[PDB]
Amino acid sequence: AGIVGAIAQRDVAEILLEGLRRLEYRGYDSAGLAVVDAEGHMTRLRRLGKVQMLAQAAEEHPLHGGTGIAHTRWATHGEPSEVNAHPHVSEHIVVVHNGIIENHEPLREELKARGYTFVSETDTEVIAHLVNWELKQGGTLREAVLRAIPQLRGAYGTVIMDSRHPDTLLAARSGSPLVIGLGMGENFIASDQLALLPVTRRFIFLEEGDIAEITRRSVNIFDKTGAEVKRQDIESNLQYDAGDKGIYRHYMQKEIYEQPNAIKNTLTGRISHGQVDLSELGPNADELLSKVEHIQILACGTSYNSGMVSRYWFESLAGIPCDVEIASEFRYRKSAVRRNSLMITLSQSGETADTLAGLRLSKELGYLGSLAICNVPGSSLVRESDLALMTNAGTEIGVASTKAFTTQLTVLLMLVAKLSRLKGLDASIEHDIVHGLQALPSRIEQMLSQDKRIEALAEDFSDKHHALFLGRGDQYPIALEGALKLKEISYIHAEAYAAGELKHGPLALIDADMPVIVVAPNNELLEKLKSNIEEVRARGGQLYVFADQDAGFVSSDNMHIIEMPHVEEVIAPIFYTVPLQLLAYHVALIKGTDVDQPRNLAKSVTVE
Amino acid sequence: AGIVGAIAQRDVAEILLEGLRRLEYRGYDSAGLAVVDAEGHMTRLRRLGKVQMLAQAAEEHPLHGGTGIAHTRWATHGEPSEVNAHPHVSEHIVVVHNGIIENHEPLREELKARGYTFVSETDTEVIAHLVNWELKQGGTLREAVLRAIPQLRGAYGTVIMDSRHPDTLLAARSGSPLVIGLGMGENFIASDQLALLPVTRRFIFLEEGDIAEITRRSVNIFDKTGAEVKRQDIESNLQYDAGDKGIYRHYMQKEIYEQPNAIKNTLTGRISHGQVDLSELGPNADELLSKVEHIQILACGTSYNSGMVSRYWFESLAGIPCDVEIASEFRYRKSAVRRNSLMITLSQSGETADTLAGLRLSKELGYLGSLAICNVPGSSLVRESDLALMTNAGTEIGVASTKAFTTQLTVLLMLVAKLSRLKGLDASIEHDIVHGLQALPSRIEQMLSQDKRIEALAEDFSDKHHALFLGRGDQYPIALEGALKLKEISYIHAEAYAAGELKHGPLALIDADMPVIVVAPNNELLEKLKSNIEEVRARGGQLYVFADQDAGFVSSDNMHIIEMPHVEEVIAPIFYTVPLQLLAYHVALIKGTDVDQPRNLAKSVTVE
Amino acid sequence: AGIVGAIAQRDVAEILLEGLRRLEYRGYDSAGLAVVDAEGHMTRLRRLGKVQMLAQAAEEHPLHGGTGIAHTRWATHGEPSEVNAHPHVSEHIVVVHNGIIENHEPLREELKARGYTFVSETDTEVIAHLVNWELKQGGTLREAVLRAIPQLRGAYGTVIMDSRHPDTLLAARSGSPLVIGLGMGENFIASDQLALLPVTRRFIFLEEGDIAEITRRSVNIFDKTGAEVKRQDIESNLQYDAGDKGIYRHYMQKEIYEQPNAIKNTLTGRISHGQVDLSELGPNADELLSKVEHIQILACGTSYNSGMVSRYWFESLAGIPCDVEIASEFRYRKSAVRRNSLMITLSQSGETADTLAGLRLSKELGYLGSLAICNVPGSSLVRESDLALMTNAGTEIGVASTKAFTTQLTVLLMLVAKLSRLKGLDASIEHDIVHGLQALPSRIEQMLSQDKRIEALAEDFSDKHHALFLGRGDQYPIALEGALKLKEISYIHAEAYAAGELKHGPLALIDADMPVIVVAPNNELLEKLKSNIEEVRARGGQLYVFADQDAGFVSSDNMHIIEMPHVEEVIAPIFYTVPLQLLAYHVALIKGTDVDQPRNLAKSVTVE
Ligand SMILES: O=C[C@H](O)[C@@H](O)[C@H](O)[C@H](O)COP(=O)(O)O
Ligand SMILES: O=C[C@H](O)[C@@H](O)[C@H](O)[C@H](O)COP(=O)(O)O
Ligand SMILES: O=C[C@H](O)[C@@H](O)[C@H](O)[C@H](O)COP(=O)(O)O
Ligand SMILES: O=P(O)(O)OC[C@H]1O[C@H](O)[C@H](O)[C@@H](O)[C@@H]1O
Ligand SMILES: O=P(O)(O)OC[C@H]1O[C@H](O)[C@H](O)[C@@H](O)[C@@H]1O
Ligand SMILES: O=P(O)(O)OC[C@H]1O[C@H](O)[C@H](O)[C@@H](O)[C@@H]1O
Ligand SMILES: N[C@@H](CCC(=O)O)C(=O)O
Ligand SMILES: N[C@@H](CCC(=O)O)C(=O)O
Ligand SMILES: N[C@@H](CCC(=O)O)C(=O)O
Repeated sequence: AGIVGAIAQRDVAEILLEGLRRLEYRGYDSAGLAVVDAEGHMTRLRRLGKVQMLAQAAEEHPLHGGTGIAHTRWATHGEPSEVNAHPHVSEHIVVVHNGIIENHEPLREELKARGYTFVSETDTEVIAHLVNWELKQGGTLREAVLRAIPQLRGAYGTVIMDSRHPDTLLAARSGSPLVIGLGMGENFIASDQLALLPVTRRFIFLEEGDIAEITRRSVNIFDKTGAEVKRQDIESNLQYDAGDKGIYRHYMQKEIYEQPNAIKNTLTGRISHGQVDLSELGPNADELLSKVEHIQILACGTSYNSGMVSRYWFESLAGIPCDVEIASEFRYRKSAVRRNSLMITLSQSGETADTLAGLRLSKELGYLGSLAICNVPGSSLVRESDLALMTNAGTEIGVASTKAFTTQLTVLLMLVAKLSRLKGLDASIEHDIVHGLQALPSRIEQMLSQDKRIEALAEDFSDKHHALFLGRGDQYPIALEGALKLKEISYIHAEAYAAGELKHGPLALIDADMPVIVVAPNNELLEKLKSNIEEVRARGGQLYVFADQDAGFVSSDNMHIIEMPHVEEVIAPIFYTVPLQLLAYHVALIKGTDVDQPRNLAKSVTVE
Repeated sequence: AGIVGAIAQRDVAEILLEGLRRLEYRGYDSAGLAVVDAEGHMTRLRRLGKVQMLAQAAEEHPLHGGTGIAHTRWATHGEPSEVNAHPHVSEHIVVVHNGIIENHEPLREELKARGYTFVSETDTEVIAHLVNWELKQGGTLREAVLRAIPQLRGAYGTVIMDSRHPDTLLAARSGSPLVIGLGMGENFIASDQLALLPVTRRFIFLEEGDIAEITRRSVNIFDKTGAEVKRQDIESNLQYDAGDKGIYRHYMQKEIYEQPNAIKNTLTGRISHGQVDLSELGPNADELLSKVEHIQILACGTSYNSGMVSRYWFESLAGIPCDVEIASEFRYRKSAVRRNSLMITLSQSGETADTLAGLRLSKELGYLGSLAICNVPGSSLVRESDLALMTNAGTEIGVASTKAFTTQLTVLLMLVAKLSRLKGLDASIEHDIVHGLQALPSRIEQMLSQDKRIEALAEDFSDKHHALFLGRGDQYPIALEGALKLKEISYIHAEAYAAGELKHGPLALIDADMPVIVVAPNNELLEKLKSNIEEVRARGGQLYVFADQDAGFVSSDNMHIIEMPHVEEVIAPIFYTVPLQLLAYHVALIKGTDVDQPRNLAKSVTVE
Repeated sequence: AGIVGAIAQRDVAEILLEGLRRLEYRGYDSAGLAVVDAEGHMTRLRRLGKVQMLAQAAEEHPLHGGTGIAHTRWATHGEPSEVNAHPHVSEHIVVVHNGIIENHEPLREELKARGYTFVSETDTEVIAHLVNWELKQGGTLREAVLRAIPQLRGAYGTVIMDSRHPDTLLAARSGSPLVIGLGMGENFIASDQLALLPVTRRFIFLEEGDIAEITRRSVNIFDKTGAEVKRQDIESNLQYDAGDKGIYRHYMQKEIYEQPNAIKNTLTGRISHGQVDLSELGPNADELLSKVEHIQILACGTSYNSGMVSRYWFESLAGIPCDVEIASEFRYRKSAVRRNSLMITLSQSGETADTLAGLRLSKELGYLGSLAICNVPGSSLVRESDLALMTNAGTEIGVASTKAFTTQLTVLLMLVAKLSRLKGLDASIEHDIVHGLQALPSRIEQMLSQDKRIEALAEDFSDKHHALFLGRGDQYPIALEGALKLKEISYIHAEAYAAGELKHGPLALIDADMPVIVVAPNNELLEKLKSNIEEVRARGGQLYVFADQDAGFVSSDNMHIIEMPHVEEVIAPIFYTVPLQLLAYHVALIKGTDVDQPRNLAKSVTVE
């Protein structure tokens, strides 16, 4: 379940154990480690149970040495026991293993008929004995492993050492992940980079098939053949940019105006022959998804707002039950899991602590599985989910989310077709969805071209300290987002409310210092809201209405129609986000606030 | 439940009984009284059941004496029984008591060790034995009482007499009301002046912490230190001919303060044999309920807030899926009904147009059936639902709802047991809920007893135009309701947020004109939030924390701990509603806003 | 200039050298390191020139040992030479130091008299002997250090080890940054976190006045009184590889903190043998400059402010007439040129239209010639002038100028020696100037170390809409620039005035909404201003005073002294600029305004 390896000048056992602690979120039923001093004395220590047991034993009888491998196990072959736990040995050959060697018994009898005593049930032990064999005939660890790897079928990863030669480790990625961590005169490796953070941030991710020879001072990478490939050491990931601001003053402004392009990119590879094509999920996929009867979405901030929009879509268009929840609230409560529930997480950054906690928790609760909708490749939410859909918006530098939100919405709309319930309705539905998606980039462009009007409109808000945003249905979460945006970058106390709840409280607040915005109401809703604002005429209440030019609404003295171009219904919520983004942007511009880095806010909330 | 005491020249039994009769609106399961003659002969009579039984018993066997005390009991510790009814005795010490001694176990032990025999199951008996013990070492009843008080935890509201010295009563106002009634050559005391109207109209209201020593011809009041305190004696005009708000300035005030009795009425006939009893729903329905797999709740405003708490309850305590939605949102969208779904509506008035439309719409979407939780008999939601549970709160006249909310909560919590889907126990869950509910009224009185404190706190808010209310889990909808209340009757732009989401937007708004309130956080949460408010120290950000005194939280200069009495966790959400109602009320008083009829709001919104 | 320290199981020499490598971007002229093995054998290497030389020298040595310290030097006291490099020793005491011990002569004489031999010209060496002396009396290294710190006056970030006991390091911060890196069973320290990145991301920043005792496994921090103080370790969730802001939140912030190094770059190659070396100007430079009888300076904005400082310098220290004028005023009027007049333009960008026009016009007016002080090579102003001096501050991205201003001041101060006319009567003028210039970089760092206090002070201006900045003589243009900065990035209406003119008008304006700031006044001036603010106590007039702590100024209730460390008089105006820059920056942070791109301002005004 977890692998860790170190080759250093200092004692590495403490580091190995700490690595395993940090791998506890996965696995596991047993654990163990094996280290080696300079004289070649290998000390091995294994327990059935928690890592804490192993650390306990390790404490009162310390392991000394600068070379070592450690492992946490989730048994697949052989009952959980100290006997079957890793590392496994073949005399001087020591091995840790993740995944499965599929052809175990063939090779095990092959080697058994060669003098090898299999003391365990695991498929792993075969690895050890085989490496032993191949080393029997000259060469050293590398050549040998290079021969042995092809003789193992299966998705797996393994780290291998010879205690007669502590200066080298060998690794093999063949269906299960491994990453190397670069230290100073020492080097590490693990099944996930989470394990190496205490000790390094320089990583070399192995490619599928790669084989690595690691020393204190060197790291050589090859493939199945043995031909020295080179791999680069990433760290991040979220670089900026300059520069890439182009004709725009601010990262956030740029990110607003690139939304058509970002959406095009989100659509790329996912539309064909007038249908939604999510085949990128896998050959299976279309079959895990078929079993889903309920959707649970978890997110924070703006991502929560996108989830909130998607609920309306899933329930009305696809006919699937869908719940959306603040991740903080999910992780801290005992919940009731619905039958056949898909867990979806929404996250720009993929690192938000609350949302990650929610996903991990979901794993113990009996969810069908998880899908991450995310904007940053190789992030934690992505690595830890069963399925992932990247938004492809490009890096987003402004602290307030803009393109990340509209691309999230795009992907969520794409899921609707691929998850319908509710068949027969039906092709009319996926049809309308795809037509809308095809229209979307241009509709956004239309909307961006209203910027001068929105920029003029912002003068009505730049001296305000309160605002109320109203919305109904698939537009309520758009009002939420518009309010959040005004909070974020202009510091105005803007609050969103469901349109039908105005009379139940907020109406008592409305006056000249608290403008009311409604997002895309139909005529019936508007009549109701006009009547409401008439109730507070004597205090100078103003209604602002972003609405379809086709609707024919007529401005009055206390109600200002801000007409917009027509849109396909199915994408209207995405469309109507843009003006609210532009409004917040232009208010901030007038006030002179720090748009890209608003006070007290962070791009990503990753620590607790 | 009800206390009456008397000290006169004439016989007082008839007066004490008439007092009890006049206190009957406070739910009770039993009653008793004790009187002493000039010679020191003490007579006590106690009966299970109605005051009528007690009076009748007293008639065959007339009680002589000018000194006496009297009590109706609402059982919290020890079943209703003659054995457990008050007054309780420790030889010459005779005591009546309202409320809950938090440390009765340890005290009962220490007193048993000193040789006292406990004949009842009540916490109350420890008071009598403890006073008897402190009196052992000589002194005045007063000094003994003063010694006893510090060793007591919780609400020890009490009236005490020593049958050897019938010339004095001792009273301690702790946890519920006590009013002194001044006669001519006689004095009286009761938990409400209604009890005393037959004999006087001059009253002195006792405050939390006051201790009174009373004789026929004098009244001396002091705190636990001994220091005299002055309290003014007001004369009562009126009788109760006013459209009675009685002693209260506003209907909303009355309705906040009658919450204990309202709740008692909500429980009538619904607890039997230590279990929840909803047999009123009929045998036919207890069957339907076994079939429910999912709960759906529709409501508007404050009713929506109570539904929102219940979500957390049903999911964690009953392990059933529960969803809660604004009625207008549900009616105007096409939804996906869950398998075997119960439709629940919450509504004070039963006529709210959105909620009613929601019920009607649901009639054709395939729910198992509908249940209405309501406060108005005969109303639309009650007639059109399959089942109905009335809150029995009495009429609510204030436009903002208070007792309707807490009675709604009381019903919802009772529904938990009868809709349980967990296994094992489940049994202890229903026991905890039942004990919680039996304690709830006393708990509310303890909160009401904090009103002066809350009234001082209101000064920090009276001139604000913004506020942010935070809560996590089952306290988050309590923050919703707190904020709504401040909006409603004080016109302050108060907004509620999930505690976990503060860093995701609202933190950017916080400064001196926008105080932050947290409802009932644990230490981990308080730490996160404390760090947050540190982030906006430079802008004069203030954090106000309502929390359990037992938590041992400590104030700093920008974080203010408003400690509260300890309460059972299952009813903490109800309990913590009260200080938020009191806050809004007192802010409104300072500003002089129209509490009972806030601008632009209506009792119910019955028109489309 | 740079400090690194390590205490580990493994050898730390390579780690030390790599740290220094990562500190190299900071101006240095030499480097050294010293490491101690477990047997207490101490190996020390020092070399003149780049870190590369040090690393080579290390190539020959088996530098074993787990404890050590290392340093890059920027000489202030004693020529750059291997003899003068750090670490400096006193037998078993080994010491690295950033900053300036200015009571170094008293201490060196006292220690010489006590039997110590000073083998170097540095101020640093007295620390090594002093600690040595203090350990001679006994106690632990920590106690000796506590006794020694108080005897030091000035700036010191120092790390200190005893080769006889290599398991402990001591560090003290006062006027120069230190930060601790926490590892796995090893610990580290550095003057700059960038040096610790290869081995850890967990830091504890030492604050002003702190003293730390570091072992492999412990960190204990405390103040000069031995009183343990606590600091929070925090994971560094920073992306160091993200873009050009490096570790900073804002370009302007980075440009403020970069000021010491920018200044070192301005000084590079312009001090030779204790004298200003402007030979870069050409062989026949002194030829033109000798003829100059009068200086005319033209500039806009902040550049005009530096010019304005220089006027005082030129006239008082070089005794040449100097005139400074807003460029647009000069270009549009018919002026009367002085005889043998040198035309100097100051400009960060070299492209400002008014300034450029000024120069061009001067071409036809009979000036001896033109000198351009500029920060961008190849700019119009540089190309079109006879002589040019570049400030070498590196690119400046912030719209408001910071390092451009202080580097300009540095160049202008160097011109003073090369343009002298006091005969004299001189010699010591140039010596003083060169001394101040040598100290400048660490003096600026000393100011930066006061940032926490300036941050705190900012709360006092965060909500103000007016301010008045006062200065006299060479501090008056500093007030000009402080006031400009506050206008620029916080949008507060701040205005500077000559101190002596306060009573001639602005005094009428003063009240609580308009704080008064004085920069670096002497006692006589201070008393005048104190009386002035008295006149307006009744309207809430506050006087904030930035002054030398050596002056012994005492705060009243409406006069607030903000003490600053002593500095060389001749560079006092550059010194006092920093706190006004930091003030404006922190006010903008609190208000959340666009620091890097303030509303309506441009980096340079190039169009007519
Ligand atoms: O008013 C506070 C309550 O005590 C509340 O905190 C609840 O009892 C626990 O938080 C349990 O939550 P879960 O059982 O859902 O985890
Ligand atoms: O943004 C506006 C949309 O057009 C929105 O109004 C939605 O498409 C309809 O409300 C349909 O939803 P239902 O099918 O659930 O009624
Ligand atoms: O009040 C305005 C004056 O007319 C003033 O503008 C001045 O007389 C001219 O501008 C000429 O000045 P110069 O001769 O210096 O260009
Ligand atoms: O979407 P995530 O990366 O999970 O972050 C959720 C939220 O985090 C922070 O608050 C950002 O400032 C927001 O803009 C974002 O919406
Ligand atoms: O509870 P209901 O009768 O369904 O009414 C819902 C809401 O309507 C109005 O706004 C009242 O002022 C509220 O106090 C109430 O909560
Ligand atoms: O120094 P210069 O390039 O000639 O520019 C003069 C002024 O121009 C602009 O106003 C910049 O914002 C200033 O910071 C600068 O001082
Ligand atoms: N199949 C191997 C490895 C399991 C794992 O990857 O944890 C075993 O059971 O030992
Ligand atoms: N707790 C006490 C008092 C009850 C009451 O306040 O009525 C009892 O159970 O007897
Ligand atoms: N003043 C000391 C230290 C200089 C520095 O901070 O680099 C010296 O001249 O060596």
